[PDB]
Amino acid sequence: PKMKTHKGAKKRVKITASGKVVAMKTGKRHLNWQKSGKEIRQKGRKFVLAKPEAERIKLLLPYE
Amino acid sequence: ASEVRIKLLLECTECKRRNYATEKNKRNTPNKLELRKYCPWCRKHTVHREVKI
RNA sequence: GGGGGGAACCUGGGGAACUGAAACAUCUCAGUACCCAGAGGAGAGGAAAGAGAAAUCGACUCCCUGAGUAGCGGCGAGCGA
RNA sequence: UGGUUCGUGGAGCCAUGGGGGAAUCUGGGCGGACCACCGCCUAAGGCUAAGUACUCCGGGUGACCGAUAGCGCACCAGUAC
RNA sequence: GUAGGGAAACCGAGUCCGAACAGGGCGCAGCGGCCGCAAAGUCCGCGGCCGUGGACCCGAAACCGGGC
RNA sequence: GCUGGGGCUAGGAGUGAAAAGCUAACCGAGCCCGGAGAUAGCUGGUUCUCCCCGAAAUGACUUUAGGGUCAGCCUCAGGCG
RNA sequence: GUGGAGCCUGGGAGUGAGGGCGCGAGCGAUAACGUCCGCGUCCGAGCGCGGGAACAACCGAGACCGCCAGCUAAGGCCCCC
RNA sequence: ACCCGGUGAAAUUGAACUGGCCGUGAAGAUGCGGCCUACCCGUGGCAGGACGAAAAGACCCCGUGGAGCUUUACUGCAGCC
RNA sequence: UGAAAUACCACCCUGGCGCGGCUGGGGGCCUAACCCUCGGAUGGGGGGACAGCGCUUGGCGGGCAGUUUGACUGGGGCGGUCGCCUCCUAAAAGGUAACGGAGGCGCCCAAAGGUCCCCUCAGGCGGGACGGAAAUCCGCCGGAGAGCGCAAGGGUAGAAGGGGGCCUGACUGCGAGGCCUGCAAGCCGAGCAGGGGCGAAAGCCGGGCCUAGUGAACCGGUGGUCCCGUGUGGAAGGGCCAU
Ligand SMILES: [Mg+2]
Ligand SMILES: [Mg+2]
Ligand SMILES: [Mg+2]
Ligand SMILES: [Mg+2]
Ligand SMILES: [Mg+2]
Ligand SMILES: [Mg+2]
Ligand SMILES: [Mg+2]
Ligand SMILES: [Mg+2]
Ligand SMILES: [Mg+2]
Ligand SMILES: [Mg+2]
Ligand SMILES: [Mg+2]
Ligand SMILES: [Mg+2]
Ligand SMILES: [Mg+2]
Ligand SMILES: [Mg+2]
Ligand SMILES: [Mg+2]
Ligand SMILES: [Mg+2]
Ligand SMILES: [Mg+2]
Ligand SMILES: [Mg+2]
Ligand SMILES: [Mg+2]
Ligand SMILES: [Mg+2]
Ligand SMILES: [Mg+2]
Ligand SMILES: [Mg+2]
Ligand SMILES: [Mg+2]
Ligand SMILES: [Mg+2]
Ligand SMILES: [Mg+2]
Ligand SMILES: [Mg+2]
Ligand SMILES: [Mg+2]
Ligand SMILES: [Mg+2]
Ligand SMILES: [Mg+2]
Ligand SMILES: [Mg+2]
Ligand SMILES: [Mg+2]
Ligand SMILES: [Mg+2]
Ligand SMILES: [Mg+2]
Ligand SMILES: [Mg+2]
Ligand SMILES: [Mg+2]
Ligand SMILES: [Mg+2]
Ligand SMILES: [Mg+2]
Ligand SMILES: [Mg+2]
Ligand SMILES: [Mg+2]
Ligand SMILES: [Mg+2]
Ligand SMILES: [Mg+2]
Ligand SMILES: [Mg+2]
Ligand SMILES: [Mg+2]
Ligand SMILES: [Mg+2]
Ligand SMILES: [Mg+2]
Ligand SMILES: [Mg+2]
Ligand SMILES: [Mg+2]
Ligand SMILES: [Mg+2]
Ligand SMILES: [Mg+2]
Ligand SMILES: [Mg+2]
Ligand SMILES: [Mg+2]
Ligand SMILES: [Mg+2]
Ligand SMILES: [Mg+2]
Ligand SMILES: [Mg+2]
Ligand SMILES: [Mg+2]
Ligand SMILES: [Mg+2]
Ligand SMILES: [Mg+2]
Ligand SMILES: [Mg+2]
Ligand SMILES: [Mg+2]
Ligand SMILES: [Mg+2]
Ligand SMILES: [Mg+2]
Ligand SMILES: [Mg+2]
Ligand SMILES: [Mg+2]
Ligand SMILES: [Mg+2]
Ligand SMILES: [Mg+2]
Ligand SMILES: [Mg+2]
Ligand SMILES: [Mg+2]
Ligand SMILES: [Mg+2]
Ligand SMILES: [Mg+2]
Ligand SMILES: [Mg+2]
Ligand SMILES: [Mg+2]
Ligand SMILES: [Mg+2]
Ligand SMILES: [Mg+2]
Ligand SMILES: [Mg+2]
Ligand SMILES: [Mg+2]
Ligand SMILES: [Mg+2]
Ligand SMILES: [Mg+2]
Ligand SMILES: [Mg+2]
Ligand SMILES: [Mg+2]
Ligand SMILES: [Mg+2]
Ligand SMILES: [Mg+2]
Ligand SMILES: [Mg+2]
Ligand SMILES: [Mg+2]
Ligand SMILES: [Mg+2]
Ligand SMILES: [Mg+2]
Ligand SMILES: [Mg+2]
Ligand SMILES: [Mg+2]
Ligand SMILES: [Mg+2]
Ligand SMILES: [Mg+2]
Ligand SMILES: [Mg+2]
Ligand SMILES: [Mg+2]
Ligand SMILES: [Mg+2]
Ligand SMILES: [Mg+2]
Ligand SMILES: [Mg+2]
Ligand SMILES: [Mg+2]
Ligand SMILES: [Mg+2]
Ligand SMILES: [Mg+2]
Ligand SMILES: [Mg+2]
Ligand SMILES: [Mg+2]
Ligand SMILES: [Mg+2]
Ligand SMILES: [Mg+2]
Ligand SMILES: [Mg+2]
Ligand SMILES: [Mg+2]
Ligand SMILES: [Mg+2]
Ligand SMILES: [Mg+2]
Ligand SMILES: [Mg+2]
Ligand SMILES: [Mg+2]
Ligand SMILES: [Mg+2]
Ligand SMILES: [Mg+2]
Ligand SMILES: [Mg+2]
Ligand SMILES: [Mg+2]
Ligand SMILES: [Mg+2]
Ligand SMILES: [Mg+2]
Ligand SMILES: [Mg+2]
Ligand SMILES: [Mg+2]
Ligand SMILES: [Mg+2]
Ligand SMILES: [Mg+2]
Ligand SMILES: [Mg+2]
Ligand SMILES: [Mg+2]
Ligand SMILES: [Mg+2]
Ligand SMILES: [Mg+2]
Ligand SMILES: [Mg+2]
Ligand SMILES: [Mg+2]
Ligand SMILES: [Mg+2]
Ligand SMILES: [Mg+2]
Ligand SMILES: [Mg+2]
Ligand SMILES: [Mg+2]
Ligand SMILES: [Mg+2]
Ligand SMILES: [Mg+2]
Ligand SMILES: [Mg+2]
Ligand SMILES: [Mg+2]
Ligand SMILES: [Mg+2]
Ligand SMILES: [Mg+2]
Ligand SMILES: [Mg+2]
Ligand SMILES: [Mg+2]
Ligand SMILES: [Mg+2]
Ligand SMILES: [Mg+2]
Ligand SMILES: [Mg+2]
Ligand SMILES: [Mg+2]
Ligand SMILES: [Mg+2]
Ligand SMILES: [Mg+2]
Ligand SMILES: [Mg+2]
Ligand SMILES: [Mg+2]
Ligand SMILES: [Mg+2]
Ligand SMILES: [Mg+2]
Ligand SMILES: [Mg+2]
Ligand SMILES: [Mg+2]
Ligand SMILES: [Mg+2]
Ligand SMILES: [Mg+2]
Ligand SMILES: [Mg+2]
Ligand SMILES: [Mg+2]
Ligand SMILES: [Mg+2]
Ligand SMILES: [Mg+2]
Ligand SMILES: [Mg+2]
Ligand SMILES: [Mg+2]
Ligand SMILES: [Mg+2]
Ligand SMILES: [Mg+2]
Ligand SMILES: [Mg+2]
Ligand SMILES: [Mg+2]
Ligand SMILES: [Mg+2]
Ligand SMILES: [Mg+2]
Ligand SMILES: [Mg+2]
Ligand SMILES: [Mg+2]
Ligand SMILES: [Mg+2]
Ligand SMILES: [Mg+2]
Ligand SMILES: [Mg+2]
Ligand SMILES: [Mg+2]
Ligand SMILES: [Mg+2]
Ligand SMILES: [Mg+2]
Ligand SMILES: [Mg+2]
Ligand SMILES: [Mg+2]
Ligand SMILES: [Mg+2]
Ligand SMILES: [Mg+2]
Ligand SMILES: [Mg+2]
Ligand SMILES: [Mg+2]
Ligand SMILES: [Mg+2]
Ligand SMILES: [Mg+2]
Ligand SMILES: [Mg+2]
Ligand SMILES: [Mg+2]
Ligand SMILES: [Mg+2]
Ligand SMILES: [Mg+2]
Ligand SMILES: [Mg+2]
Ligand SMILES: [Mg+2]
Ligand SMILES: [Mg+2]
Ligand SMILES: [Mg+2]
Ligand SMILES: [Mg+2]
Ligand SMILES: [Mg+2]
Ligand SMILES: [Mg+2]
Ligand SMILES: [Mg+2]
Ligand SMILES: [Mg+2]
Ligand SMILES: [Mg+2]
Ligand SMILES: [Mg+2]
Ligand SMILES: [Mg+2]
Ligand SMILES: [Mg+2]
Ligand SMILES: [Mg+2]
Ligand SMILES: [Mg+2]
Ligand SMILES: [Mg+2]
Ligand SMILES: [Mg+2]
Ligand SMILES: [Mg+2]
Ligand SMILES: [Mg+2]
Ligand SMILES: [Mg+2]
Ligand SMILES: [Mg+2]
Ligand SMILES: [Mg+2]
Ligand SMILES: [Mg+2]
Ligand SMILES: [Mg+2]
Ligand SMILES: [Mg+2]
Ligand SMILES: [Mg+2]
Ligand SMILES: [Mg+2]
Ligand SMILES: [Mg+2]
Ligand SMILES: [Mg+2]
Ligand SMILES: [Mg+2]
Ligand SMILES: [Mg+2]
Ligand SMILES: [Mg+2]
Ligand SMILES: [Mg+2]
Ligand SMILES: [Mg+2]
Ligand SMILES: [Mg+2]
Ligand SMILES: [Mg+2]
Ligand SMILES: [Mg+2]
Ligand SMILES: [Mg+2]
Ligand SMILES: [Mg+2]
Ligand SMILES: [Mg+2]
Ligand SMILES: [Mg+2]
Ligand SMILES: [Mg+2]
Ligand SMILES: [Mg+2]
Ligand SMILES: [Mg+2]
Ligand SMILES: [Mg+2]
Ligand SMILES: [Mg+2]
Ligand SMILES: [Zn+2]
Repeated sequence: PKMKTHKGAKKRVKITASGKVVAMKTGKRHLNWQKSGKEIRQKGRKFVLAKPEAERIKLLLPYE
Repeated sequence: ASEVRIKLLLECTECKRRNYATEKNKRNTPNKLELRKYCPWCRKHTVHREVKI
């Protein structure tokens, strides 16, 4: 039977034009009152997942 | 943070938006904080007041 | 006129668990296995109190596709129009 | 409560076990809570070929088996035991 | 497959954050003599590995259904 | 009290002067067939030949510790040089 | 310094029970064929070969095949030899 | 039991051309070293050894294995209010 | 005449009364639903709108069901431990184990933060009413042995220590380049722009001398935004930024 798209991955991650995998920095969901502004700000960007981890996530997204 | 050392937000007094989170001791510092801060909405420093987190 | 039989198939009335979730309860397995009733050479469905955005289509059934999309989901495992 | 992708979700729709309970086209249901507008459709009676499923049965055909294989059984086998 | 960026509206070789014409993230740009050659890509075959299936074979103790 | 014949009560059920006894020669939940090829991070087994290379038994994390993910270490193909 | 060196992209792993020895420590008793780390080695996978009486890891030395040829290594040269 | 006539099993079994000591070896050697001893083959007997046979240790631990039982573990259900 | 003023007719209040409708709660009685029972049954007797039974509410509930009941460990249990910081072990880069040797953290500070300016310690001897080993004062010596909120370590008076003035940079938008590193995290950060603080200026300031003072994701709350809104306009609900 065909592979199914993993919905937690589709909801967290995007495959870029060249196939890198991109996700939001973790760590400002909460407990933020004492975090610096440099911290909150920097966690507000996307980062590019480490190759071996991205490579795995990419396989769960067979039809993007 | 503790029961006595609380977290609180600082609200811009001109446009009413909370722009900063910080902390204080409410035994040592019972009056509501008033601090001049840069409001990114207003694009200028503005007296901000402690408002409940 | 009925009754009883018929390998699979079919509808309806009931309906598990192992298992998976690398534990488990929701979830899954699965409306499956199985019991029961009923039909018949098929059965079911069928002639819009429909679809759903087109100023549209035009009963139902069956195949391809739409699409593992939309969504659903201890937003987990998975499920899936 | 079930059905739907929908696990209570903003949860409509279809169905209905309990309670309440109308109207007959100026009636009613629907387009995903609700309201308006704009549209779609006519519930609470019934039937309806074909295209579809199956293989006990008959036949055709195998880059299928060839007696430890192939059906459990090539043979008097659902037998002896 | 031929466009990406953005939660989205949306814009588009850009776009997102941003007040920014700042900075940054993610993106955009063949060979020979018009000819041929190669190629994005995509289709089919073959092979390796992966996912779903009992998924390399054999083995529980057990659980559940219906019967005896 | 013992005993013949004829009967009734069974599977989370019977029956028990109670031993978790007995319910067709193994009962802390009977047997048969089915779900079913349950599951088994465990044990075992894994079949012709030559040729080249050739490990690991560590780190991090892990209801993890005799299992995994990543990394380290082996090998192949392409590129660099 | 041209090596089964190195770097880059990718495909496939296996491993994630180690062990002895030397040196440096901790633990232990300045015990263990003890235990736990570090550097190194070997066995693992070199239970193939010589020496060590025998003997994975001590000494010698990395077995492509053949020879009734030569030189050596550790160790040996009285007889077993 | 033994001898002669008749009939004639069994578990077990890698193969066997299957001695003692002192050593060595995965730490209890017929199978390795050195020694000692020993002609070939049986019959009746004994049980020290072949870590003899049987039974994939029942103790112990391990498995995010099972099952019976308990309760002011969790969560539900019958039942009762 | 007071706020409003008088006879008389209304519409409506404050509170109360009696009639009535419509009802909720209790008490009594009835009979015919419903239940029981009676040789006799379209009836009699008894219970009686209770009980039973349907739907729904909340509760009690090992009677039963499904399960859960951690790991490390010189076997397991028992005890102890589990994250983070500091020192040692650690073999002079980094790293490095043991149920090895010792201690700390889970806070705090509106100043204990920024900046400008000023100041310098502990301790010893001598001197000085109450006054002491040690209160405050004077002299000399005294480089740091004191201080630095808390453990330890590193650092440090050419201040990070102590005092004062003005202040809120305990910034918003970013961020070259690195440390560390399996991942994810963690860490440092020049510079540019906006709007500020201190300073004459040079300049400093994106919390604290430093290293602990912490928690991914899921689900949800609140403020903002005004991005999506199931034919359409809204709305429901979501996204996004902040927490
Ligand atoms: Mg976050
Ligand atoms: Mg979170
Ligand atoms: Mg948030
Ligand atoms: Mg939130
Ligand atoms: Mg801080
Ligand atoms: Mg932090
Ligand atoms: Mg900050
Ligand atoms: Mg802040
Ligand atoms: Mg597609
Ligand atoms: Mg694409
Ligand atoms: Mg019939
Ligand atoms: Mg019939
Ligand atoms: Mg059915
Ligand atoms: Mg029926
Ligand atoms: Mg049913
Ligand atoms: Mg059925
Ligand atoms: Mg059942
Ligand atoms: Mg289950
Ligand atoms: Mg299964
Ligand atoms: Mg699975
Ligand atoms: Mg499971
Ligand atoms: Mg499992
Ligand atoms: Mg279990
Ligand atoms: Mg389950
Ligand atoms: Mg399954
Ligand atoms: Mg189901
Ligand atoms: Mg079937
Ligand atoms: Mg029939
Ligand atoms: Mg037909
Ligand atoms: Mg028909
Ligand atoms: Mg019909
Ligand atoms: Mg009609
Ligand atoms: Mg498509
Ligand atoms: Mg999810
Ligand atoms: Mg389903
Ligand atoms: Mg309903
Ligand atoms: Mg449902
Ligand atoms: Mg929802
Ligand atoms: Mg719904
Ligand atoms: Mg109804
Ligand atoms: Mg009408
Ligand atoms: Mg109407
Ligand atoms: Mg309707
Ligand atoms: Mg309706
Ligand atoms: Mg409607
Ligand atoms: Mg409609
Ligand atoms: Mg319609
Ligand atoms: Mg019909
Ligand atoms: Mg026809
Ligand atoms: Mg038909
Ligand atoms: Mg046919
Ligand atoms: Mg045939
Ligand atoms: Mg033939
Ligand atoms: Mg034969
Ligand atoms: Mg046969
Ligand atoms: Mg033959
Ligand atoms: Mg036959
Ligand atoms: Mg036969
Ligand atoms: Mg026969
Ligand atoms: Mg750009
Ligand atoms: Mg760029
Ligand atoms: Mg091609
Ligand atoms: Mg693969
Ligand atoms: Mg299968
Ligand atoms: Mg298979
Ligand atoms: Mg496979
Ligand atoms: Mg099996
Ligand atoms: Mg059993
Ligand atoms: Mg069970
Ligand atoms: Mg059971
Ligand atoms: Mg049964
Ligand atoms: Mg039964
Ligand atoms: Mg009798
Ligand atoms: Mg009898
Ligand atoms: Mg009897
Ligand atoms: Mg009985
Ligand atoms: Mg019985
Ligand atoms: Mg029975
Ligand atoms: Mg049973
Ligand atoms: Mg029980
Ligand atoms: Mg049972
Ligand atoms: Mg019983
Ligand atoms: Mg008895
Ligand atoms: Mg007992
Ligand atoms: Mg039997
Ligand atoms: Mg018996
Ligand atoms: Mg049982
Ligand atoms: Mg029995
Ligand atoms: Mg059966
Ligand atoms: Mg199954
Ligand atoms: Mg199977
Ligand atoms: Mg299991
Ligand atoms: Mg095989
Ligand atoms: Mg080699
Ligand atoms: Mg290990
Ligand atoms: Mg390791
Ligand atoms: Mg860690
Ligand atoms: Mg980890
Ligand atoms: Mg394991
Ligand atoms: Mg790997
Ligand atoms: Mg290498
Ligand atoms: Mg190459
Ligand atoms: Mg080369
Ligand atoms: Mg090599
Ligand atoms: Mg190599
Ligand atoms: Mg590789
Ligand atoms: Mg391969
Ligand atoms: Mg592996
Ligand atoms: Mg392994
Ligand atoms: Mg391991
Ligand atoms: Mg080991
Ligand atoms: Mg080791
Ligand atoms: Mg090693
Ligand atoms: Mg070890
Ligand atoms: Mg060593
Ligand atoms: Mg030496
Ligand atoms: Mg040593
Ligand atoms: Mg040491
Ligand atoms: Mg001694
Ligand atoms: Mg040795
Ligand atoms: Mg050792
Ligand atoms: Mg030693
Ligand atoms: Mg030692
Ligand atoms: Mg070693
Ligand atoms: Mg090995
Ligand atoms: Mg060697
Ligand atoms: Mg080697
Ligand atoms: Mg050797
Ligand atoms: Mg040898
Ligand atoms: Mg060898
Ligand atoms: Mg040797
Ligand atoms: Mg030798
Ligand atoms: Mg020798
Ligand atoms: Mg020759
Ligand atoms: Mg010579
Ligand atoms: Mg020599
Ligand atoms: Mg000699
Ligand atoms: Mg001799
Ligand atoms: Mg004789
Ligand atoms: Mg005889
Ligand atoms: Mg022999
Ligand atoms: Mg002999
Ligand atoms: Mg020895
Ligand atoms: Mg011996
Ligand atoms: Mg011998
Ligand atoms: Mg020999
Ligand atoms: Mg010997
Ligand atoms: Mg000998
Ligand atoms: Mg002798
Ligand atoms: Mg004898
Ligand atoms: Mg004996
Ligand atoms: Mg004996
Ligand atoms: Mg022996
Ligand atoms: Mg013996
Ligand atoms: Mg034995
Ligand atoms: Mg044996
Ligand atoms: Mg077994
Ligand atoms: Mg065993
Ligand atoms: Mg055992
Ligand atoms: Mg036991
Ligand atoms: Mg044990
Ligand atoms: Mg156990
Ligand atoms: Mg567990
Ligand atoms: Mg485990
Ligand atoms: Mg278990
Ligand atoms: Mg159990
Ligand atoms: Mg009772
Ligand atoms: Mg009365
Ligand atoms: Mg009466
Ligand atoms: Mg009456
Ligand atoms: Mg009465
Ligand atoms: Mg009542
Ligand atoms: Mg009734
Ligand atoms: Mg109610
Ligand atoms: Mg209830
Ligand atoms: Mg229980
Ligand atoms: Mg309970
Ligand atoms: Mg289960
Ligand atoms: Mg538990
Ligand atoms: Mg648990
Ligand atoms: Mg238990
Ligand atoms: Mg647990
Ligand atoms: Mg354990
Ligand atoms: Mg112990
Ligand atoms: Mg262990
Ligand atoms: Mg140990
Ligand atoms: Mg021990
Ligand atoms: Mg041990
Ligand atoms: Mg304990
Ligand atoms: Mg410990
Ligand atoms: Mg922690
Ligand atoms: Mg060190
Ligand atoms: Mg050191
Ligand atoms: Mg070091
Ligand atoms: Mg060193
Ligand atoms: Mg490093
Ligand atoms: Mg001050
Ligand atoms: Mg300070
Ligand atoms: Mg100051
Ligand atoms: Mg002094
Ligand atoms: Mg004095
Ligand atoms: Mg005095
Ligand atoms: Mg004094
Ligand atoms: Mg000091
Ligand atoms: Mg302290
Ligand atoms: Mg001022
Ligand atoms: Mg960077
Ligand atoms: Mg990193
Ligand atoms: Mg300035
Ligand atoms: Mg500025
Ligand atoms: Mg100025
Ligand atoms: Mg700066
Ligand atoms: Mg401080
Ligand atoms: Mg601090
Ligand atoms: Mg979750
Ligand atoms: Mg979770
Ligand atoms: Mg949320
Ligand atoms: Mg709308
Ligand atoms: Mg809008
Ligand atoms: Mg709508
Ligand atoms: Mg309007
Ligand atoms: Mg609009
Ligand atoms: Mg409004
Ligand atoms: Mg809203
Ligand atoms: Mg909103
Ligand atoms: Mg956010
Ligand atoms: Mg922001
Ligand atoms: Zn403002």
